[PDB]
Amino acid sequence: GRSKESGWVENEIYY
Amino acid sequence: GVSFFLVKEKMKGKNKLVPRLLGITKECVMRVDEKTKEVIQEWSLTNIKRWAASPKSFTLDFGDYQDGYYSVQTTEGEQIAQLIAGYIDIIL
Repeated sequence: GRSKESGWVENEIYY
Repeated sequence: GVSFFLVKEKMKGKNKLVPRLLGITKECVMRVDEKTKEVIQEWSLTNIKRWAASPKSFTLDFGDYQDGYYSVQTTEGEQIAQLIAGYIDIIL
């Protein structure tokens, strides 16, 4: 389990 | 667009960090030269998989659009992230 809550922002328009 | 961030790109060839104008628009992300003021490379917002907002350096992950990511030195890293997410919020 490797989280990336802070620093890493997961965008959702990467088609 | 008028929203440009002053970033410093560390590439090979020289140890000098290159001042780049990171253009963050509601439609694309362009790399403008700081002194020449010309657009070298431009990406669509739809090619953003993720980004890393750190206080000293900012990284844009374009996924499988190119080899590697786009990492630049700047204290405005979070400002960039917030602005990209802001424009993305308009499309999303």
